Amino acid sequence: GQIKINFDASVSASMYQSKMNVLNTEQYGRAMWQAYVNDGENPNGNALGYAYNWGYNADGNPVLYGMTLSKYLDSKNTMPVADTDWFDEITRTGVIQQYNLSVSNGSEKGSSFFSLGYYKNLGVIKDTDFDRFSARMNSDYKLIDDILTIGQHFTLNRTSEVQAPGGIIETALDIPSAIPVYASDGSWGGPVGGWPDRRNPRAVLEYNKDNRYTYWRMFGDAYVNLTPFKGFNLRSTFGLDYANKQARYFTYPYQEGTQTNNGKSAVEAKQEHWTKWMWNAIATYQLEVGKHRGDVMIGMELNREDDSHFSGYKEDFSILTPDYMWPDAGSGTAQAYGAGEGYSLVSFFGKMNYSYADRYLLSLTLRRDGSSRFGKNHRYATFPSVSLGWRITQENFMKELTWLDDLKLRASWGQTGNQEISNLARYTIYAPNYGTTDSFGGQSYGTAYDITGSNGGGVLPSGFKRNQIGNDNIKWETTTQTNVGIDFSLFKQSLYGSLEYYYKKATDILTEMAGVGVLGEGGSRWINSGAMKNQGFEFNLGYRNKTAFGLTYDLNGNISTYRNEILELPETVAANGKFGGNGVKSVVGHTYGAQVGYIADGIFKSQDEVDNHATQEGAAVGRIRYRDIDHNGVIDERDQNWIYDPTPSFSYGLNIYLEYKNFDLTMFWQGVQGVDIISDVKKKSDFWSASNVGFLNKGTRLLNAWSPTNPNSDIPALTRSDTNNEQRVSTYFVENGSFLKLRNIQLGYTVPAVISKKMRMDRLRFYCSAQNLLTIKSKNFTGEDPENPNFSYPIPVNITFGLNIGF
Amino acid sequence: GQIKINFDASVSASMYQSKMNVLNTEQYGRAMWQAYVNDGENPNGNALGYAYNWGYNADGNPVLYGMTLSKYLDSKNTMPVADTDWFDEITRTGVIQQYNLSVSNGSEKGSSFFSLGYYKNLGVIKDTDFDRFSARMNSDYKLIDDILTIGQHFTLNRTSEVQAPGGIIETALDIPSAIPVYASDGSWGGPVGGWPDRRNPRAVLEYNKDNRYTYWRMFGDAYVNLTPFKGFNLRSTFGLDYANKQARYFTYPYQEGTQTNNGKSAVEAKQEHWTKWMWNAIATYQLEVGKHRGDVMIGMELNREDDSHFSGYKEDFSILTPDYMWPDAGSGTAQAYGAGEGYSLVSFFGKMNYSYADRYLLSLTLRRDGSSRFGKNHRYATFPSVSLGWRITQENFMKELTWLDDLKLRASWGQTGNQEISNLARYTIYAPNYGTTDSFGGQSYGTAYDITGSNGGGVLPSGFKRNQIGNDNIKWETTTQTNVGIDFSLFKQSLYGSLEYYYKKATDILTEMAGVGVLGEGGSRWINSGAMKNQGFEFNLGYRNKTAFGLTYDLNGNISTYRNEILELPETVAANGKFGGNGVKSVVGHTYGAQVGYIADGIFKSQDEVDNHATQEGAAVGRIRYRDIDHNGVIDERDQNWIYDPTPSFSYGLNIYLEYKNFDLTMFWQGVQGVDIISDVKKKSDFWSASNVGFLNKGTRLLNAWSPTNPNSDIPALTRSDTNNEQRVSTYFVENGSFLKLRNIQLGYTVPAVISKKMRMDRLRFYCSAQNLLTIKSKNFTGEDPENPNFSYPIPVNITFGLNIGF
Ligand SMILES: [Mg+2]
Ligand SMILES: [Mg+2]
Repeated sequence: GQIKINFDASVSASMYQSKMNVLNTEQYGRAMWQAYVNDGENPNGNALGYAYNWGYNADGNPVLYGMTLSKYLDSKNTMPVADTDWFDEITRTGVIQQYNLSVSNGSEKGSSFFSLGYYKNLGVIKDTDFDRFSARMNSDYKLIDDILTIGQHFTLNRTSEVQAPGGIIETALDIPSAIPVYASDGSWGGPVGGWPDRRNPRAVLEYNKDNRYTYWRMFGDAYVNLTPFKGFNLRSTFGLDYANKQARYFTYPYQEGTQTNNGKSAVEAKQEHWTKWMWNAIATYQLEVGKHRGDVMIGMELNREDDSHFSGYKEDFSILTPDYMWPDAGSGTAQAYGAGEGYSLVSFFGKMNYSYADRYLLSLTLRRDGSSRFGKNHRYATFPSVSLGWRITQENFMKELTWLDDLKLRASWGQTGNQEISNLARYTIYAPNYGTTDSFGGQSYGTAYDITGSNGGGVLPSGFKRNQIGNDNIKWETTTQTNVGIDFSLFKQSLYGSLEYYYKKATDILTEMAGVGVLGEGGSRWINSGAMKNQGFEFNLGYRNKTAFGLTYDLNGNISTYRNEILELPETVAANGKFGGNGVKSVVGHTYGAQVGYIADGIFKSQDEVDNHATQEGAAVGRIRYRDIDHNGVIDERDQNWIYDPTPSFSYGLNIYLEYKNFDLTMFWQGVQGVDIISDVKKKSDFWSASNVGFLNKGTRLLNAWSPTNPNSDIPALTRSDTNNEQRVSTYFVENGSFLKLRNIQLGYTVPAVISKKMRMDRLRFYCSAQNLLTIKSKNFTGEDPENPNFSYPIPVNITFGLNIGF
Repeated sequence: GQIKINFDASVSASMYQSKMNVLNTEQYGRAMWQAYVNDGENPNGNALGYAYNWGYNADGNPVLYGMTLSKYLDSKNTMPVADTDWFDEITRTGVIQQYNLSVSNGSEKGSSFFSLGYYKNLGVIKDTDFDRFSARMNSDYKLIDDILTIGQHFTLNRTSEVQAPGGIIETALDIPSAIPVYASDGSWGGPVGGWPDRRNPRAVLEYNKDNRYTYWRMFGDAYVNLTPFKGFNLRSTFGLDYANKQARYFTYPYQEGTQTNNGKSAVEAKQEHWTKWMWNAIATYQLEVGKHRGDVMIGMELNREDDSHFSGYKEDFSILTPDYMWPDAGSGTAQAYGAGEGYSLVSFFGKMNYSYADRYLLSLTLRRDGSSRFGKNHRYATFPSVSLGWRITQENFMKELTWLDDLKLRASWGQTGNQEISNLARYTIYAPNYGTTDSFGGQSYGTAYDITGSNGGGVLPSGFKRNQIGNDNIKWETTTQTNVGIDFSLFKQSLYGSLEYYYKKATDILTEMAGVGVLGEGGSRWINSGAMKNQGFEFNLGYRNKTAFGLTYDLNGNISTYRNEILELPETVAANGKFGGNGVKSVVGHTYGAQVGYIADGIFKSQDEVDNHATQEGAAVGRIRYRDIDHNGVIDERDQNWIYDPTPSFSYGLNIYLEYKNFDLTMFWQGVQGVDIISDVKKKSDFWSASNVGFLNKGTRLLNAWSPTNPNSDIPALTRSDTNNEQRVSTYFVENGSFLKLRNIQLGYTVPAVISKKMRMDRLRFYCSAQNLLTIKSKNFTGEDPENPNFSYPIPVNITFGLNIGF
């Protein structure tokens, strides 16, 4: 019988703390010089306009005395030489702001709830942004007071956003610092001459800045609940989730140095729809007879989702503005795209709960799930569970232990299914694919051909191509799971804890698996392939207690270990290497994702060390010496072994909570100890040449590369050629990825009601919080963030200020 | 403090009662014969396969003895001769079904409402249908009990429909009965040879049957209401109306006799969006001092609507099914379409109500409206009103008249604005229009041209074309309105009535007005053009009374008259004829839509009657004699006068309501007396040749056309040529369109609560209703429905059965 009102608001800041340091224009000039003289080549013959003052020292070893650079990169003086920091140029402080206002009404014969919210992100990446209006409104109505009840939930979201382009950050670390942001006039800068065929990342963002989608989503449900006698309940629910995304993606002409669009201009008007509806019926019966308590429940749930998308594309526009650029206004050619897919799910289920004397618990569970992603012959799968419970401390013989409030012992066994696969997983798919979609450097795989020799100017004849081969025998991936647990609490709920042991084993694992080469186009197949096992230990422990000095602490920890192992694999998949082993060793009996590769044994420091080692092709002074695993006297494809295991030795987490003088302080720490990580980062930071495209910007670790002048370094000598195949899977790319970081720290003041209800307001609280602030890494880790070792940039820190006023 | 529940359900039937009777295969054969011999032509030389046995009578006049027809229409025997009734073939009984379930909850501190509804129409036209799911959910919350209130309304509709093709019915009355529905095998029938180039209407529906749109609409509003002291109120409202329509329109190959697609196949995936948001603030203050009562109110309202549509079109599909036919799967050419438009409205307003002694009322009103459809120089317009009231019977001197409960006298004066015009009304619009949209028989008006002589096979150069000429001086259409009223009630509310008099005059009327020919492409202009006046009389009268014999009657009538007149018109518009006068006389001083034309003076019955009449070109025996209005001795373009006025002499309406033994009977009658109507219907019913396309099916009135054998008939002699220009605007097409019809009759039983609350249900009512059942027309009207004289088909009757159970 109340009416309650909450209002929450906050503003957040997001700032990139660090990044992979990449070479500046002089360091880039120094590095290329070193890679030149390391190869006995005239460094003054470079294609990039650097002029080097150098010579030989007293021991006859290249030393760089000085270097000059043109004012402009090109003879025509349209592009000036720069020292651009591209990462700082395309990033900025993100700012987030949220406001939520809620109201609820409690009444004898019903209830109703209402929320309005707003959320605006100006992303850390320039020319991006995001906003979400939201409204939720729910209610219930007690007819036939307490035997027939009707209700509803509903929410409604409008979202609009300009997403960044994929890989925008990495391409900013890739483009050299000599290229300026702006040309000699005010146009967008770019590469001239031999500089990399990579466009201006800032200019790419500006050209992206108008590509904004508008996303509308509603989802709710309506239900009736019939209670015909004391313990019985019939409930039916109908659900609906309809969203639609709309956007225009604008293509504008560009011509920035050698980069060019010709004069292309186009617009694509994209539309997407997703409608998902759900229905269930459920019958539950509870009953209590002195000691015995029992609950039964049966149900059913039909699910459907229908998807569809489609677009219109058209080229050539007189006026390069969003106002002008609609398909009606284009004068060049047009393409029309679009398709749809869908899936349906039937679900039958039941449960049975029983408890003798709040001392012995037992629960049973049974579920048939059916899914249109399989043929009739595997459409349904049935999954049971048994869960068992013994509350020791309730037992009579446990009377004597007063320092033990609870000691529960649970043991479970259950199966669940995996079904997340393509909606066409089971089909051999032939698509017409005439060749109307963009694609890079070729690779249309179009079926249209000028069979007459016309040279075009019309509809070509065309046909069909294969996208995948079907599977008449594709079935559910089944996971059988077993865990036994011991949770407890001692003293007077001051020392709570739990010790669990789980053993999950997956069977008939589902993967889209590619095909063999000679089978050719569209050989990919959706298959059930082998079995995995994952068993481990979890052990959470807590300590909560006040100090009677004004302080409450509540310290909650968690440490876990797990080991993982593949058990069976079709012979073809094991040599393929999908699950690990890199195509040289089968990963059966090893952990999922473990890798075989060469072992990097340092750097040859003398020619004698080259001759004194098994013969290997690129072996030379300054190169990486790779180990002769089998001792045959040559380094070839067999000189590989297991060199990477993703299994951490353990993973932990500790949560500190303090209340004192109405202040409150919270810290969330999470750690991972003794874990291999594997990365390509080092191919950009440690090599001038470990890359298919030349003259890209590289990391700053290069300037400590190996040299006669610099003889005791892990980093191989700079070179313009990867003759030694140092891009080979090797321990050079495996690093100690152990870490410990503060996910969140947060301090808040709760305003005492003596002063807050001043304002006819119950609660009023201010909080300040910070995410991803601190990280402690291994010394021999050389990346940015060990938890995400593939990235050359970290997660940005967030500072937030907020209030939770509450009437 | 309640909880209330209504449930309404009904099923309706819709059946076309009558239609313009069109010729059957023999009547069509008879008619063409008559038109042949009437022209002294060998009727056996027709191009349609009829063979006629005929000759001359005793007086030497053609008489048809018999006629035969092939078994098949074509020499190759693929199309059999038929007597198809096409109207019966493409129509059926429509059935409608609605179900609505509502629940509301009233509580001290708030309220909430919830409705679910369903509506399914299988239309009277085959291969059409329509359905609407709907959910409404509203609620309010009394914070700061009765000074600060928060609320919300929201509704949500999903609609899906296959619309009929435009003019499907008329084309079924147009295609001759000799063409069969099915070919000799099971394919779709069509015309062969000389038969009209019109496709099979049934086959058109089947090809349309999969073109289904899916329409989602939500609209609601959220408001806060602040009442700071006793009479004051601040209210703000935010509103939102977002709908989106989605569809695929399928083009399938056809080849039915001479009708052909070649082998065309295509799909168009169309998308539309309409988002409309609204915001207002309003401040109201009420105050009462003994006799004086006064109310003031000020406010503001911003409005915006943004629209956008776009599609993708693609030709050529291997599999002619909706499952297959998405743009991705097409192999032919593609087109991309789409655009957007929008408008915004600002609105400032105020009102002032005052009443002395519930004897004298006065209200004032002021509103500035601004609209982005005008330039800054006419953006806003200001509108006032004065309304005045005197309650006579409350006056002291009116004490003596007991047979007079009320006698109110009201008098008003106010202005409102018209603003419904194109969003680009004020612009000179150049569109690129390359020529990518379908168009009939040419008329692309594309700007693309093969300027090089290539003959195509590429993007052509192209340009811009004009759609309309702008108007720097376009302004609001203003309507000044004045009405004085006298409403009353006598005895003891048994004889209620009202007598009103209104005088609305519009100024600066807005029309898209075309341009002169020599100005050419895109000469259409949005202009303010002249003034109109519309003044009339309304007089409603009622009589309600029970009988004390178990019967209540409540009889409510209405009779109205109006006369309309144009006052000023730019000289160019008056000779144009947009508002009337057919380009021969100015309609100034006449009613809107009145027409000048020739006067049809019967039918020449002898050559002497032809010579004895002013010389007119097509004059011959059996033709229409047209009057020599000016007596110059020739019939030419001056022999015209005013021959049509749409003003009815009056229009009435009577409503009967009866309650008796819990039954209830309702009849709604509406009439229009003494009114001209004007129609083209007669060109299909009365002429073999009053049409640009030959050999179409015609009405059955032809078989009473004029002939020597049939000399006393209004209908001119059948002929293959309209030499006499009987398609000229003439009194032949003007008819007495007076009518009286029963809009609705309805009978219902209300179940007495003695038996209904049996079921814990308050009210339970059954009703049966019928729409458009009866119509009484003028004898000298020859169409189907005088109220809609352009159509050759009536409005179908609806029988409905329904219940209104109410807990
Ligand atoms: Mg070896
Ligand atoms: Mg004349």
